[PDB]
Amino acid sequence: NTQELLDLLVKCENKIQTRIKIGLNSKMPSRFPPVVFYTPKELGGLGMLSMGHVLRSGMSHEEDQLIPNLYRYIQPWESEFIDSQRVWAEYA
Amino acid sequence: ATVRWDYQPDICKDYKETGFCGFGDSCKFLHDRSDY
Amino acid sequence: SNIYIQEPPTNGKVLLKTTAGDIDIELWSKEAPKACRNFIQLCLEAYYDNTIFHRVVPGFIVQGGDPTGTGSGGESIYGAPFKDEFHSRLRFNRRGLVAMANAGSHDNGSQFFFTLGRADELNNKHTIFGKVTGDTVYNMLRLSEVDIDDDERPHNPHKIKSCEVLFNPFDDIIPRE
Amino acid sequence: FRRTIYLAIQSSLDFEECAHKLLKMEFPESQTKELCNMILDCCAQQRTYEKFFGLLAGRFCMLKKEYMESFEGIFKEQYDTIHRLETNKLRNVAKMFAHLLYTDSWSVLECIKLSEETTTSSSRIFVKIFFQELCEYMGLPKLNARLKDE
Amino acid sequence: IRDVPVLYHITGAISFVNEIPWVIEPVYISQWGSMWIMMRREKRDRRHFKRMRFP
Amino acid sequence: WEKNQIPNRRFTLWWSPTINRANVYVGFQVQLDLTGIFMHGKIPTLKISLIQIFRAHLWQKIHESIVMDLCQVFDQELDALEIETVQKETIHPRKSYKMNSSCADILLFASYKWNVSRPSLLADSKDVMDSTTTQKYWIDIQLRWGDYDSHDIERYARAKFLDYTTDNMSIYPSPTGVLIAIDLAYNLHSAYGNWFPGSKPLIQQAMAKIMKANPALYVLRERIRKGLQLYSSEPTEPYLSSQNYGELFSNQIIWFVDDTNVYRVTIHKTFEGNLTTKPINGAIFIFNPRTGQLFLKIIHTSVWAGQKRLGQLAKWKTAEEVAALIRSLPVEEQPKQIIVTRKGMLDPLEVHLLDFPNIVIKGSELQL
Amino acid sequence: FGTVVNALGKRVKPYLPQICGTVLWRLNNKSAKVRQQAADLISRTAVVMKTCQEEKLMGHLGVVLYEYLGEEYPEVLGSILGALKAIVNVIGMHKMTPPIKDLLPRLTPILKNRHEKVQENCIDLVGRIAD
Amino acid sequence: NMLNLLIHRKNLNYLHLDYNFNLKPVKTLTTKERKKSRFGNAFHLCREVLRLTKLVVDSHVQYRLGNVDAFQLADGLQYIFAHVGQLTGMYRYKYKLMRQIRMCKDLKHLIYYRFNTGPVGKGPGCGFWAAGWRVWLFFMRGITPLLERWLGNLLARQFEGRHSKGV
Amino acid sequence: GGKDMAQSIYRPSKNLDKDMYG
Ligand SMILES: O=P(O)(O)O[C@H]1[C@H](OP(=O)(O)O)[C@@H](OP(=O)(O)O)[C@H](OP(=O)(O)O)[C@@H](OP(=O)(O)O)[C@H]1OP(=O)(O)O
Ligand SMILES: [Zn+2]
Repeated sequence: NTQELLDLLVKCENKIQTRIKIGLNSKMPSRFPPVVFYTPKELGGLGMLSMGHVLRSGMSHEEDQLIPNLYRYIQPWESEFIDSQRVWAEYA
Repeated sequence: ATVRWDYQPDICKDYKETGFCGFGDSCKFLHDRSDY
Repeated sequence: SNIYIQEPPTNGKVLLKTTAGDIDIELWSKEAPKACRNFIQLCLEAYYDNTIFHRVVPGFIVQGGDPTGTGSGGESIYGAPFKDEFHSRLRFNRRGLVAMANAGSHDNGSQFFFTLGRADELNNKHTIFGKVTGDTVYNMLRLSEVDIDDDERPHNPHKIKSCEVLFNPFDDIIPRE
Repeated sequence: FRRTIYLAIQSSLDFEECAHKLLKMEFPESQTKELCNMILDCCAQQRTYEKFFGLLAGRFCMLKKEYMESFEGIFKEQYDTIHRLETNKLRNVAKMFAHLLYTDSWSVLECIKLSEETTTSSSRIFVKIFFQELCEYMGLPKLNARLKDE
Repeated sequence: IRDVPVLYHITGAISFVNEIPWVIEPVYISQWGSMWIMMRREKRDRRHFKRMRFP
Repeated sequence: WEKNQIPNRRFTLWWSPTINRANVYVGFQVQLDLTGIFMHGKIPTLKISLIQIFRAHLWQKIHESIVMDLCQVFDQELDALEIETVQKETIHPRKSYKMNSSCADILLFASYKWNVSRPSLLADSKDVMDSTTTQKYWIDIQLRWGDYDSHDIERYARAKFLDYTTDNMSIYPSPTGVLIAIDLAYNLHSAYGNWFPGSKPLIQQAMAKIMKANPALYVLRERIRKGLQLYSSEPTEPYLSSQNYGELFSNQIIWFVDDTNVYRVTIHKTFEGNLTTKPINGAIFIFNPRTGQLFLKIIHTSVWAGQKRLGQLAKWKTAEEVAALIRSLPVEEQPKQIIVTRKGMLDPLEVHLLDFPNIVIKGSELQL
Repeated sequence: FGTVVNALGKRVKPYLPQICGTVLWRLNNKSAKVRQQAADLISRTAVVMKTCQEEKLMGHLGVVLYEYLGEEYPEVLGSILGALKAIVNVIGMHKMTPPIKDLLPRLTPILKNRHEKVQENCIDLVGRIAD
Repeated sequence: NMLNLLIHRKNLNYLHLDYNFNLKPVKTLTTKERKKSRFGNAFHLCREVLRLTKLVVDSHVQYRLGNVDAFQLADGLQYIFAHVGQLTGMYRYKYKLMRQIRMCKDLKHLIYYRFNTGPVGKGPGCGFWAAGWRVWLFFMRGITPLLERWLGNLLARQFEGRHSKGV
Repeated sequence: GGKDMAQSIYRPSKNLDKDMYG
């Protein structure tokens, strides 16, 4: 519910990725498709957790493609509260 | 696209000669030793 | 997908039938009209028939064009040694070149030689009037395979049996009788 | 089609965005059964109840008259698997239909029966939850109404 | 072939082209309109339009 | 993985095919010093780690050892191939990483004469040796470092061949020859050029062996492993042997064809007691290893009505249906090779695939 | 294993490629456990890999082992140097596939290495070659 | 000739300038050589502008030699001007140039779209340079005085000496 | 599950086989 956050996250992801770009010498997008940043380093990527490809267009995608968001995989506080109460009562 | 030889090596001269780099693991150069 | 090879396009073509096989020569008659005119007419005059190759330097040149076979002979169609002709676009970078032998400047006779390899020291010295076509190239090289006797002379020198002019760029050449 | 649905849904925050992403793609309509079958399975199979996957099934109904039908069907399709599904996912379902039925996407119920004759102890729990959720919204009085006219 | 006027230092060091390309506007436009047509037709018609290699 | 120093520097190698590309917006293509690698733009860390990979002239060592290996291979086959002699040219020292021109690595001198066919791919099959004849024959070995954009070896091979043959700068003793390109980066190998009887199988086998064998390549591969600090989890490796299936999935689309169940019959007894045979619905089995794609052709009994004996018809119809299936297939999916369970199928397929001459037909020493 | 092979003598020769194939593939695996062990296996199998005159195998072990000298785990590296040692005692000086000009200065910096086995085998090998 | 004279004037015998104006080094350089051999932007800018003109002129020369064709030549010229950033490297030394590059890319879109309208396809052959050619001339109009001032100083330092005072 | 699934991906034997076989 905070748009200002979403903006801040987007620009900040773009700043750290832009910095890693600086790290080698290029800013050239064709030389850093998201597969390098978002590959879990098990396969040799950087394993970057990315919340900023969400929608105005937040960030670029090479193809149509997609990226998953952290927020979708975390259970909301409200639900975990109700769940807590029910789980404890049932436990007793 | 025309091709230009890169002939400059990146070998660290301190480590190539002596075998010890003062910069340690942080060295910007090759650390490959003693080739001709 | 670009690999460039720069050379001006040739004009004229002459076939040499030798004991070493056929040799196709593409001539530059834009760059060397004088020596190519001389060569074409001397071929049409049967002047090169049964003329040996009297000088072979391994990996350098193989030399021929002397009717006497001694190497000091031969004459042009002009009644005198004619002028040398040079170009920055014609160089010796390779074997497969057909050039004019001389003892000096403006000395050009009827003698000519094939390049067995690179000669960078003959640059701006001998005129390059032609090149041997790739398909026939090996045959040229077989001219250079001999047991060589004293003074760079093969024991069994290869010969030019006949001559055919396949394409004549010159309109006005009249062979002498 | 089944894979594209998942990726579009896992990608999108909100429940609104997935429908937009999904409708936008303009995938073939008849499949508008199985797709929705996809959503009901995809989250319910997913580990714990989440508000998002239940909303999506419903909106997808209001946009086209068929989508509603597609759902009510899929609720029927449960009878066969009322026993069969394992005793977690009933915890996702009972509520999960609770939230379509509190918000009006009731009488479709009637098909469901109480008998020792045939009810799956599965099904027993399924319906059990379904009420212990829907109640918690309507608050057992509005539920008094909805039943009394049901 | 276009011939141009040239000033070259008596030494051979440098050649300058001493000229401004003035054109009659409606003529110029017409001529490149003509070229538009021609180039388009040529592209349509050649089976394979081989292009030069650089340098 | 390895469970202000290298780890950064390592991260570059792992993506180096992507980081460095033959297609970029703007760049000045540079050749690394003694190697054949082309950097686009200046990446210091990439440069460094690559220079680790190739050191003490490892590139030259690779080219050399490959050439030598071939030299020995032909030194064994002198008689079967009617070769008078085999000479390795003592190699111009810089020829390995010189990309503008190439000398000849090996010269095969024939005992009598060789009928030579038109230039085709190493993976090609159908050729006509009636094209020409010659004696001298040359072999050239090309090493390139691939990338993401062009890893394709074959187009590269035929390209360099056409160029070096049609250029006046490159020196070859005979127009008849072949060019072998091996991409180190992707460990790929292909060839394009002229052929003579017996040469194609020998070269295929020799390359397939070397790619598994040559110590130099193993030094390269190991250095890559160390620079990447990759280490395998499982000992003994999966069941690799020399078996052709590991290299068989590869890039090349390749199929397995099984006709055994195409012709099936059921027997029942009449009132005379004579056992009578009624054929039943058959099917053609076609499978793709890499995609798991199963083409199952259901052959109805309507095919079996009136024609003579059923077995040979099962065979020839089988080859037919395979041919038409490949016909309806897009070119990008077409098989580079077709392997057969029952060697009896080799004859009809070879006929019915004439419309697609580059498809290899191989029988299985491996029952499946 | 060593006793088995040295006892079999050259009856073992047909079995080498299987051996050393296993030796390299294991020579990777997962590091700290088995590297040292496969290395030592080489060390004790040196003479057998020599007298039967398989030279390619000596090329293999020579440069392959040469490459691991940058290994950061000491308990491995020690076994590596040991293997090199045993390889030196079979094939001679001037025939070393990693010519000593390469090898020795590559050894020189390692002497800082603290942990024991490295220092042991290292100093030993510097001793064999220096002598 | 100018650029070689500069190179020799400073005794940089380990550099090599080829004919399409690529400045290369003969051998791997020593530290000291690397210091001394750097050229600044003035020299490199000049070099790259010359490279551009050599591309152009060469194109005409091949037309005159009868190696090419009028239509092919026209297409080549359009190519050259649209692709300066990938044939030259001018930008390296002046990044502002990107402003011309973008113009050329846009005009190539524009013209190519209209030109390839009907039967005509995506193929290589469109000549219609006039636009791209303009753009480089505007560039040159401005950059000229800059290079005069910068090369002027370069020459003056070379001949007069780097000023001692650093006053 | 390469390193997760087991200490060894492969062990052979028919011991269990010829025991449970009967
Ligand atoms: O169709 P073509 O005549 O071959 O034109 C292509 C192509 O244009 P289209 O793809 O729009 O047909 C490229 O487009 P992309 O591949 O990049 O989508 C374009 O690339 P730009 O978008 O960078 O212009 C490329 O130029 P380049 O190969 O440098 O990328 C250009 O051909 P030219 O190279 O002939 O301009
Ligand atoms: Zn250093």
